[PDB]
Amino acid sequence: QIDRLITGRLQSLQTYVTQQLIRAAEIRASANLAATKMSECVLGQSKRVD
Amino acid sequence: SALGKLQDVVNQNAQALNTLVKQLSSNFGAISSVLNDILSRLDPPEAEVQIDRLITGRLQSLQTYVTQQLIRAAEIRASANLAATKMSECVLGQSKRVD
Amino acid sequence: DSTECSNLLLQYGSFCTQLNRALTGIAVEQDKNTQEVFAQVKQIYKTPP
Amino acid sequence: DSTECSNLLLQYGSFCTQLNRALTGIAVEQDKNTQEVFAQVKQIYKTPPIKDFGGFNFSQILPDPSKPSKRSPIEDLLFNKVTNGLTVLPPLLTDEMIAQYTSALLAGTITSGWTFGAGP
Amino acid sequence: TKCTLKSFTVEKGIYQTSNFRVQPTESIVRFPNITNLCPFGEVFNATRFASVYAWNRKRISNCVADYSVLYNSASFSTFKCYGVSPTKLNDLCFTNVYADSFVIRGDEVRQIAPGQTGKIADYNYKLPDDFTGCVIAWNSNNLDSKVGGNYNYRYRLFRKSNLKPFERDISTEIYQAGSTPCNGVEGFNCYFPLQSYGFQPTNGVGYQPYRVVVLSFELLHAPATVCGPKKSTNLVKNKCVNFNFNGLTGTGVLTESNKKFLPFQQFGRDIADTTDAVRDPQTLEILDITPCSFGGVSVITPGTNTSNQVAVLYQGVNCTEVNVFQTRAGCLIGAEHVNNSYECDIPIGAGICASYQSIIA
Amino acid sequence: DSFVIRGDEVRQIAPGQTGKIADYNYKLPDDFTGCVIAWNSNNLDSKVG
Amino acid sequence: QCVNLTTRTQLPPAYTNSFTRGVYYPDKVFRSSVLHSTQDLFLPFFSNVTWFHAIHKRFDNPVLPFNDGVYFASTEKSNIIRGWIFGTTLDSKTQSLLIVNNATNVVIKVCEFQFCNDPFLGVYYMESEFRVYSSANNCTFEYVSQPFLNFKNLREFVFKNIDGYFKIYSKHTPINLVRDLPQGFSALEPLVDLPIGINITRFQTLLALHRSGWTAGAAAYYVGYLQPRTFLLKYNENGTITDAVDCALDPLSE
Ligand SMILES: *[C@@H]1O[C@H](CO)[C@@H](O[C@@H]2O[C@H](CO)[C@@H](O)[C@H](O)[C@H]2NC(C)=O)[C@H](O)[C@H]1NC(C)=O
Ligand SMILES: *[C@@H]1O[C@H](CO)[C@@H](O[C@@H]2O[C@H](CO)[C@@H](O)[C@H](O)[C@H]2NC(C)=O)[C@H](O)[C@H]1NC(C)=O
Ligand SMILES: *[C@@H]1O[C@H](CO)[C@@H](O)[C@H](O)[C@H]1NC(C)=O
Ligand SMILES: *[C@@H]1O[C@H](CO)[C@@H](O)[C@H](O)[C@H]1NC(C)=O
Ligand SMILES: *[C@@H]1O[C@H](CO)[C@@H](O)[C@H](O)[C@H]1NC(C)=O
Ligand SMILES: *[C@@H]1O[C@H](CO)[C@@H](O)[C@H](O)[C@H]1NC(C)=O
Ligand SMILES: *[C@@H]1O[C@H](CO)[C@@H](O)[C@H](O)[C@H]1NC(C)=O
Ligand SMILES: *[C@@H]1O[C@H](CO)[C@@H](O)[C@H](O)[C@H]1NC(C)=O
Ligand SMILES: *[C@@H]1O[C@H](CO)[C@@H](O)[C@H](O)[C@H]1NC(C)=O
Repeated sequence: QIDRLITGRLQSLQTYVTQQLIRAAEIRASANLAATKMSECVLGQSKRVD
Repeated sequence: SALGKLQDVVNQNAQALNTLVKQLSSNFGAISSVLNDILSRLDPPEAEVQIDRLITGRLQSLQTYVTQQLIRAAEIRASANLAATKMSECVLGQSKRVD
Repeated sequence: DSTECSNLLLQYGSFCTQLNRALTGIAVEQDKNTQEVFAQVKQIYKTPP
Repeated sequence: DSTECSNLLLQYGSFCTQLNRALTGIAVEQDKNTQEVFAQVKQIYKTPPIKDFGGFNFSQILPDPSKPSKRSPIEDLLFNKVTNGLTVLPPLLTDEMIAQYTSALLAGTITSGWTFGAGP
Repeated sequence: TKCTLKSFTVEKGIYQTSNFRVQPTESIVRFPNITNLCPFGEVFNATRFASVYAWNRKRISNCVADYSVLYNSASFSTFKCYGVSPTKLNDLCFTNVYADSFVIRGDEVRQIAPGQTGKIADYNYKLPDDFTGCVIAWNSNNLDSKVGGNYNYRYRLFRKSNLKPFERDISTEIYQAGSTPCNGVEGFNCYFPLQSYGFQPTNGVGYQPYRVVVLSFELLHAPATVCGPKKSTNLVKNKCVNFNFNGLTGTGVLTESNKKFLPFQQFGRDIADTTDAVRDPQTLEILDITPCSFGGVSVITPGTNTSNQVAVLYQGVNCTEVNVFQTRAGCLIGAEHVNNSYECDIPIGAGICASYQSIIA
Repeated sequence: DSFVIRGDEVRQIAPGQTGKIADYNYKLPDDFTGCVIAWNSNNLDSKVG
Repeated sequence: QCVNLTTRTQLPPAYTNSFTRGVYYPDKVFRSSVLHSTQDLFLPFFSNVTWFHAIHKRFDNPVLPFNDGVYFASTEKSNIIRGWIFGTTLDSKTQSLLIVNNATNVVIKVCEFQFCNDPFLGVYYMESEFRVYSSANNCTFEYVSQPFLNFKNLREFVFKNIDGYFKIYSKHTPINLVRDLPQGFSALEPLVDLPIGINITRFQTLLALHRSGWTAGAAAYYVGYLQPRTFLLKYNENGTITDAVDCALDPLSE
């Protein structure tokens, strides 16, 4: 019974860590975009449209 | 620590391979982690259960390894796309983009 | 706090180490993201009075 | 090599095919990344034998003829400073060919500026 | 390739199709040298044997017991084993061996067995029903019989109750068969329980002296140390064989090693805790265990519209373990190597590409 | 499949059993489907001699 | 034959630092240029190790517990220490282990010895005195082997009893330190594995008298107790353990 609880909770934790990694990748991409906007829009004038 | 990014990628890949190889030593709740020991020590009705436990544990480990490999592949692909953009805009031309 | 559960959990190997390492990587990644976005100047400028 | 284990493994279906396909996709993706980054010129440019660039010295970045690897001193330093069914596939582009691509890019950007990136 | 891709038409390129493994050819079973034999000379070849009432019990421990020497001897008349077979005695291992030695008559050999009834079983030597071991008996009319009569062997003739298993009774107290007290003197209804055997060389085979050695094998929770001789197959090198060294088994190619082991160390492990070095137990030499050459099998082909010719790439496998061309990526079979350089059409790896013009690499 | 066995041997007519008639008289596979039927026949399949 | 020793001088036993001693090879596996983490019965670094003396009049033969395992260190010259006694009750009721090293060979016997209160060996100024046990009735294991053995010699032994196996680990070190344990690292090689299979909870040190009453030769020994813990061992290119880290000693080593 403890083995069943362990495998269920471990599967839940692996699912949580995997989705957190995917969201971390998305947030990292957004942060890289934000750093690019900080460098190019605030610290200089950008000729890139929109 | 100048070349930390490449060494970080090499260390992560080597550590993932080492973890995947190391996971074979775990029995995952079976009596032993060695398939030969189970096949030579038990009858097939219970050896089937022990082998099934080893198979599900190793399959979970391999799927986990493939999942982080895919996530790292996405990160490296993003870095490579950025590197290609820098090669096109900084080396093959002069860039007006700040920083 | 169950010792029997931890003893059974040790049979599965280093899954917990992998999960902790992944979460630690995410946690340092957030600080790295904030450092890249906001810490782009090494001089703290002030406006005139 | 256990036959019984493989027979029991067949009950779970095409998991192995999925994992192999994902790894194959990653492996081809790495080669695609290397092609995208380094193989951006279709002409292998070379520097003139006389290094008269108006006082500019490029010895540390141009390939060294003395070295068998045909790498630059900076590239040589960079290469020196980086140290059960598993197989490692070799990269499609070897280190000397990648160095050759960098040498071609350096020769193009030194002798021609940005013109080679936009045409002849 | 058509079966793998589930299509009758295959486009131009390289496709991973199979896995190539080298099959094991021989089995190498090397265990330690068969030294330090158990002292069986002092039990079987003893100059004198004990009486059945005072049977000798010699305990055998920490050595190698070779049972094939005893089994293949022609000098033994009875070699009846109870609870175990003689064939697997030379393989199995036991914690201790009890060697009980005595002399009985020819007709009394049958009584040395579980569940038997007689003077010897009840009053002299009793075996348990759940007995594991062997009863070995042989005729000794040449040694234990003299012309005058050999009376150097006594047995217990009367006791009030039967003996317990593995019990020795050496008491010389007068047996009381009657209500009257014996008072220590052998008179009427009171007999001395130990009686001598009459052994003459002219007696019949049912009355001739027989030396009996009973080996008792027991397993206790302690680690078993009396093991049989472990037969060693000759060592074969440079081939993918199944090795079993001192109970450590696996499959690999055994080659010579330059690693200098310390004298107490036997096996070798890498960073990933896999056995890659070993010491041969028979001859103290170091052998490297290289895993057998396994690799992917990829099929390089152009489109089926163009041609049906194919080439095969064995990834990470040298050409000598399988139009042969050796690449860093692996062995390529079916494509001719040219010295001219062209653009990459089908990627092979390590700077090598393939094309169709026959298939060239 | 009809036969006559002992009273204690009815447990051995089953998948995955270790036994004597299981090995040398009648063996069932591990993936056996069906039903085993056993009933006492002392009134019919026995004699006083 | 047993003899009471009534000329002892009363003194409390001393204590000292273990430093980085007591590390033994955990297994029979060759490892080269690697760092291996092992969880086993080890002696903690810089622990409090009990110190006993033999000097003239000190003769330290107390009754000590065995627990999970015992580390025995010996700063020895002129060969006074001769063996050890292992058991539970140290009499004929239970079965006990005898290890002795006389002038010729090393003898290990597992018998129900009726031990003396003060078991000892003797040197006359040749060995002609042996008073350890009065009887030996039931013997199960016998093993005769080669001789194992300012203070000039350092003897390290580790005694463990797991799964009916008595593991004895040994290391011999030439030293020139006068009174205490030298500070350094030396990995203990495995000496012997014995399938004795007996219960052991108590042990005794066997010494040798010098006769010319009796005189005790100059010797000192140290007793430490093993605890289950993790060590990180460093294997060099030649497969010899050259350094170790106690995983639970301090946060730096952790
Ligand atoms: C360009 O730079 C290189 C390297 O900085 C110069 O080579 C050096 O030349 C001096 C004197 O000839 C030597 O003492 C150094 O040891 C050389 N350095 C190396 C790394 O070899 C080179 O002279 C410079 N000028 C030209 C025209 O090439
Ligand atoms: C040496 O001294 C010990 C301890 O004083 C003696 O052991 C005692 O012997 C007496 C015999 O009269 C027993 O009644 C005690 O119970 C024993 N003590 C213990 C703790 O068991 C030992 O006998 C002495 N040796 C000799 C040879 O007399
Ligand atoms: C005992 O004697 C017989 C008869 O010569 C001989 O064949 C045998 O090898 C000897 N040893 C044993 C152990 O039986
Ligand atoms: C083992 O025995 C053989 C002869 O049978 C001998 O040549 C070899 O040296 C022995 N090896 C050891 C380690 O004693
Ligand atoms: C060792 O223990 C004794 C008493 O058990 C104590 O007095 C002494 O201070 C301890 N030494 C150390 C270094 O802990
Ligand atoms: C050492 O002990 C063994 C075994 O008891 C004995 O055979 C040997 O003679 C002894 N040697 C001396 C010098 O007492
Ligand atoms: C131990 O010895 C006593 C007398 O010496 C004996 O009665 C007893 O049976 C023996 N026990 C074993 C297990 O040998
Ligand atoms: C060993 O002896 C101790 C003390 O006599 C006892 O408490 C323990 O249960 C014994 N263990 C075994 C396995 O006999
Ligand atoms: C290892 O052994 C070699 C000789 O085989 C020796 O030259 C070297 O110094 C040794 N290394 C160490 C650390 O002892």
